[PDB]
Amino acid sequence: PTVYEIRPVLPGMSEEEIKEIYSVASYPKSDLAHLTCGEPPDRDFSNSKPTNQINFSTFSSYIEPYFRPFTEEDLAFL
Amino acid sequence: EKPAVIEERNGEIEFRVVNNDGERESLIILTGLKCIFQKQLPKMPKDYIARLVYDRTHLSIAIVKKPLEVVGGITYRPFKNRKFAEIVFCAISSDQQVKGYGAHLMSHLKDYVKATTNIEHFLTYADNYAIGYFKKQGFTKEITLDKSVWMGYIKDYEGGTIMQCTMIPRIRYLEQGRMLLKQKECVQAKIRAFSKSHIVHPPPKQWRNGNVTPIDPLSIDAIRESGWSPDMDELARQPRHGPNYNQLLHLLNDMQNHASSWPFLVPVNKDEVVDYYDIIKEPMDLSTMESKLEADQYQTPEDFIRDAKLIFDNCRKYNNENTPYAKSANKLEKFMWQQIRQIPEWSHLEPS
Amino acid sequence: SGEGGVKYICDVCSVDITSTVRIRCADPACHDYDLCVPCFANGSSSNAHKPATHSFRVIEQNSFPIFDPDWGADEELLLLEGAEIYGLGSWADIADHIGGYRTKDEVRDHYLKVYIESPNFPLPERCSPYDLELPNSISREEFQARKKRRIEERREAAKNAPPPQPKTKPTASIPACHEIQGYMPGRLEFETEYCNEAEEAVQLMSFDPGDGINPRTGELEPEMELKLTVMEIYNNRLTQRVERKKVIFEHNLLEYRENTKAEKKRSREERELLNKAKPFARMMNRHDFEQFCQGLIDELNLRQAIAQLQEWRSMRIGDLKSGEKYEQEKALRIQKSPPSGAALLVAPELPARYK
Amino acid sequence: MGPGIGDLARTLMDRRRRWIEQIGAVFDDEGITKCPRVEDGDTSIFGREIMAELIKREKEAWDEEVEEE
Repeated sequence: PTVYEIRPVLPGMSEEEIKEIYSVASYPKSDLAHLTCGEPPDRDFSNSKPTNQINFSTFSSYIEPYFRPFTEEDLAFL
Repeated sequence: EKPAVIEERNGEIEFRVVNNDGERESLIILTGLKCIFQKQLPKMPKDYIARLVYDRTHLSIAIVKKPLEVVGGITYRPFKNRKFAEIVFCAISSDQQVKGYGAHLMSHLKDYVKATTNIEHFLTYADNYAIGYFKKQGFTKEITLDKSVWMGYIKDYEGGTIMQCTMIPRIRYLEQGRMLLKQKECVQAKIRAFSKSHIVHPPPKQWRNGNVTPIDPLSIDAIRESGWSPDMDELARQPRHGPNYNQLLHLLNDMQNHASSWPFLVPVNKDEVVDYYDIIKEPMDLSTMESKLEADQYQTPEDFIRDAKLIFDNCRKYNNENTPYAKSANKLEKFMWQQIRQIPEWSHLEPS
Repeated sequence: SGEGGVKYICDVCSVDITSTVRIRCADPACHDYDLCVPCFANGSSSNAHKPATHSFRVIEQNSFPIFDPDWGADEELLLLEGAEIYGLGSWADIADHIGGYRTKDEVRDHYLKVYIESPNFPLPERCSPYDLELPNSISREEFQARKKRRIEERREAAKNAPPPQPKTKPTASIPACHEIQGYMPGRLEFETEYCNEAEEAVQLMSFDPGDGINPRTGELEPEMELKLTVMEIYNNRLTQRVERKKVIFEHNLLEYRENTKAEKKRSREERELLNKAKPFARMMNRHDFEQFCQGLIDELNLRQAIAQLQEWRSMRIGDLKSGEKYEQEKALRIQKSPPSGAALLVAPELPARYK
Repeated sequence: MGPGIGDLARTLMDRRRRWIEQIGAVFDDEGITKCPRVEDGDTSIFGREIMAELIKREKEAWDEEVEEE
């Protein structure tokens, strides 16, 4: 008697029908995926990883000069 | 229809899929799930659970009661381009666990992802005491995905056991209970269209005179048409696995369930330690014995006992007695004899 | 036993009879009195059973193809029965339940073709009981012979089969592959973030069940409006992290080896100038930053060349060739007492990009 | 674990809200916190249409300095 399958979604459909497809009576409005830094590059990471990492402290101090607050000291460089 | 089915139909419960958009309701539902997972997983830090649940890339399916009360839910991160999704948390409130919401919650999650994206495979790091629940839900401990697909993407969890599933396409899991019945009814009616067991046959003609003598089953008209043979009759009484598989399966689960066998869950890595193989000429762990058991290489119980003894000796051999490795290894040995002693059959195999 | 099935035992010889051809005593005197074919062949009677004057029933094993030439009725049911108990999807155990040494792959493939791939989706294609060709296309004895033949060879193969290799250590994902300890290129997430201590304020948070709106006033009660406000700050903390990550991806700041080597190769004066203009990269894209830095280097080198040439002309040097000769001898004299940008501009042939 | 909300917590939420709603309106422009990306297209902050005027003004200042110098 009832439908024994998952019907596909279609654009611009009514809210009640959309819940019928899911059967969960649920979905969020915004996917929030736009705030993602980006999709994973979809590569092969099975390659043997390097055996010599760099202390995270060194990297933390390496990029620190790129983020320090602006000051009148560097407003006189230009 | 289980109690979860009826309750949802009448409106007692309802499922909400919510992410950290920033609304009022979405925050309450997320926070409720956070507390539940925290209760059931005391070993992990509370900060780590808070970050994962309140993340902007995860989803969460929850069961909600009339007065905004949350009983259970699951969390996952879908990798849309890799055709698989990861399950990171799962739990239901202990007080309400008796109802049986675990089965009905998995069905909704599988149905929802299936009808919203094109994901196929699920990968998870199951808990030690949750293996039974996952197995009944179609999961398996053997992985069929390729190494490159998921390596470097999912997150390792110490103390877990990886598992995989392959959703069957073009099915609606929620109405499974009615669909399989129909396929059961379709086949059963087919069988009932041929079986002659409904025919009340007369007494065998040899015994109609009151004399009981052996009768060849292949001589009778009904039996001969049935195709009975001496070969199938003798072959039908040999179980696929060993006669003691279930009892060992009980014991295997028990020792695995025991927290004292954790160091022997997986084999040691050659890269991490080089002398482990050099010193031990017969390095063995639980996985190695189980695979050999599946191959029927263990003809007698003594092989299992010797292998179990050799595991403890190897642990004591590679690791010093003062170190916890050997002391726990000897403690686990006591636990095994506790189970074996509970078994009268193997109680006499303990040496003096 | 976890299995929910029912085990059937003969009432005379106590020989398991569930999976073979069997006979029962149909007389009302005997209830559920099953006699195995050996018993009903040898005629061993017990209780009220009389093999002489009571009519009986022959229960057959229903061994014949219906859908697939390699599968019979019994195998199909055990497949469907296994689905109910072991759960549709668990192919490892259900294959074991079905028996016959059918690895999980064959069972998995069979179900997909028989049921899932059927046009009559909820059912098979041959739902009609009237079709009875497959049963009559192969005799039962022939089909049984094949089953015994496949079984014996498979058993022989398994006994001679090589032992399975021990399970290697599970292939931990270890997302720390990237050449920076605590970075996950697969997930684009660090382990120690900008304000990793931002969760310390909401990881004990709890909410009053069923609340959210004041029944009387209709406005959020004071505790709730305070609780939500301390969640707004956390959301902003997350957004600040993302912007920091977004900047780092651009400009290729994850290449420690490549970025450093060029800094080493450069000279002292150029190094100071680049270090002085580093902060402004937050506002410009990749190309603009490259153009910005290159311009400063171009001006500095041009000043050096012009100053160098003016010194030569006061010494009465009248050709670019002799100028280099003089510099070499001067270096020897001061000692007695690849080329840089300032040395490529003063070459006999000017670079193309300066014409 | 506590009771009513303290006055300090009731008079701090509005102070935070007053600051965000009134002052924050000035900084509404989206570019105050973002780093333009190369993938977007001609997002360079050095468009010729504007660089033409900046160069002319810089040339003007140079001439004035020379005259003063």
